[PDB]
Amino acid sequence: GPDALVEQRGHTLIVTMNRPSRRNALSGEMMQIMVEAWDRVDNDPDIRCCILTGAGGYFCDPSRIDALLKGRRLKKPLIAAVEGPAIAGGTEILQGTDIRVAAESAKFGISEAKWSLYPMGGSAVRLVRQIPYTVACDLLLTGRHITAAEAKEMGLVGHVVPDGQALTKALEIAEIIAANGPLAVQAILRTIRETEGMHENEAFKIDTRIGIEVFLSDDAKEGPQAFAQKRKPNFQNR
Amino acid sequence: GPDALVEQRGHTLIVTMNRPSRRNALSGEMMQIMVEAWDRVDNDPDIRCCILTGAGGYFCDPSRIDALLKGRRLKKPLIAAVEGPAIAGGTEILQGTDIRVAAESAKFGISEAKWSLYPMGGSAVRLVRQIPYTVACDLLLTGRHITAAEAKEMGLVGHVVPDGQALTKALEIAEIIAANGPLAVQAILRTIRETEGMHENEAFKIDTRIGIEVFLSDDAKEGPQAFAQKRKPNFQNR
Amino acid sequence: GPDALVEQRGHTLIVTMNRPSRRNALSGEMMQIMVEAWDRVDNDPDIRCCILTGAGGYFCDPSRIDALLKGRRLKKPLIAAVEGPAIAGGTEILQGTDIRVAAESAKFGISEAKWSLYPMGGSAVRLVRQIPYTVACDLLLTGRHITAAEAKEMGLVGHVVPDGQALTKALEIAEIIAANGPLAVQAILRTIRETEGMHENEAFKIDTRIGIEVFLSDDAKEGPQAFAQKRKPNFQNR
Repeated sequence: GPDALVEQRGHTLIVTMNRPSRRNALSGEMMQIMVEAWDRVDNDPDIRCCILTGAGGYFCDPSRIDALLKGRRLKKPLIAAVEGPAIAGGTEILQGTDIRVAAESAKFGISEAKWSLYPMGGSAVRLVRQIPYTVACDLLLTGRHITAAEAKEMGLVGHVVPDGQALTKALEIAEIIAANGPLAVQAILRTIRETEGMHENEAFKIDTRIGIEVFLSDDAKEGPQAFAQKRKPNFQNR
Repeated sequence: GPDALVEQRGHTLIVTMNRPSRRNALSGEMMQIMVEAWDRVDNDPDIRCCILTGAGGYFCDPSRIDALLKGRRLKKPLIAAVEGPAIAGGTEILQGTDIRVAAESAKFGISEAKWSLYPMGGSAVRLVRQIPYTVACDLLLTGRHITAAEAKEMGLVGHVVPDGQALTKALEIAEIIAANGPLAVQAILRTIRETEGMHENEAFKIDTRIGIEVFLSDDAKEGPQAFAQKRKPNFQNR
Repeated sequence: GPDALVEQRGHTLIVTMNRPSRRNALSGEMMQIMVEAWDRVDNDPDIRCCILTGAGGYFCDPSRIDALLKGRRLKKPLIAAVEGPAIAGGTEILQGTDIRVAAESAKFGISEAKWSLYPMGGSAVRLVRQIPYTVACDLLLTGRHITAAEAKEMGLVGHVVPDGQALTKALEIAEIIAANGPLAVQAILRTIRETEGMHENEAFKIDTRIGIEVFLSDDAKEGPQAFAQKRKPNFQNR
């Protein structure tokens, strides 16, 4: 089929990179479909969350590449579900996701330097910001590949599950996110984006300006009510 | 008694959030007493360190909230001693502390988004700066609660101790801090605050300007002397 | 011999701090030789990597101190190989290295505050950027010493090896770095340096400007060829 598969399942959009005979290596068609999917995530108020995964037991001016989430980030949470090889492109795009599940046999690495290529997916910026400095330097400069266990130990992913279970676990996480207040979830995400690189005192001013509107919503009344009643809240995104 | 308890024990001020019938939920009185305590920490040269804890087996424009250490940070080190539930407010204020002890059964989490509320204690700014990016996103966007062990594994706290021992461990740490050179301890803390969000080359200029005065002190002579004599230094904060 | 030893071994320069009767405590001569070595690393195109180690079973305006890599960073990767005590100066200079191997019995710590001294090697800036915030605060403010295992757990070093093996492991890592494309390795390193303290969207513009030239090189053609042929690439630094 198409080089990326796209399915809406309730409030979650699932995007599957889909060239399994080529280890889901990126194609022009794949990237075009991915950008259309990002647009749908950002613009459809019924979408509360997105999952990025790969088919067939694999995962996967040029300063802005929308498909690869470099210079663009989704306005709703993005969960990665990684099976198998995620070297090169896969580890780069992983860094543009927010919450991260790896199957036991998944493999990560940025090996561009081994072949005297430069990583075009933004790893030289992001990796030192997401895992400890020295480990990020080791991975980028040696091109060492790592296991899912090692990736979890260093904080590159948050969850490790048995092989074949990454997408199931990601769907569990998405169900939780979809059940949380979309106005609050999306406001938190915007603060995380906007306050990068600032002293915290400057950041708090933006944090408050972003967050205050959440309390005006019908959802901000229903939430505490549902909590008191020990039931699932019924949020309406307003 | 008062909604926050305050005791000076040698060079350490101990602040205990104290509404144990309400899981030490914040009150106006609690916050007023906390701000008075922060003032005392900053202004009393005899105070070298502060501990924030909760009673009864629990822990706990709006861009600046002094009581919650958002837009204000103590000029002397602040050690958290966390027993039991520290969800919501407790996990937020935890991020304004410097050194962190959790009892085995302590529980952390920022669950505001579950109820379509926004976290008003600055977590959307700080958490991604204090634990790995992906884990911070997971906690804030799902509202997942975590154990003390998990909190230690991700770097949210530094020490885990048996239940009922968090304050004892914190007092041990405070004794060490109180025995170190207050001029040096406080200078280090100021550099950490002031250099946030700068390239390191700009930061080193501030680091040196802050640190140089420490060497002019009587304490900077007594320290190396005491080291050579294998005795506890007698620092005078000058 | 000289207070720092310097050897070129193929594409790797090895710098050994060498006052083993004084636990490799820094001297004027040691620092002078170190700066000459940094110059050689930066300026000799045949050098692809550097190792900093200590002899004899030990490791080791003032806003810029070249010898201690404060306000200056090497243009090629720097790997630390730490045997034994690395307290004070050793832990500070460690933070200016990129990839880090510790022997089992190595000890780290910044104990200046214990003696009412200020750390002049830039730790008050860097440590909170390299390990989790709360752990960095604990180490700097208490002066607690840590084991190699603890250093690995917190992300201060990347590798732990048996005693006497730190330099051997570092040479293994250097062989890998030396075999990678120097143009790509060095470009990645420059992006990591230049993009510190910026929002990622500003950083990507610099990342791309730095990286694009790598693809014009003869090395960028030989790399993928060698990969396809399952052989070691023969890079020429052009």
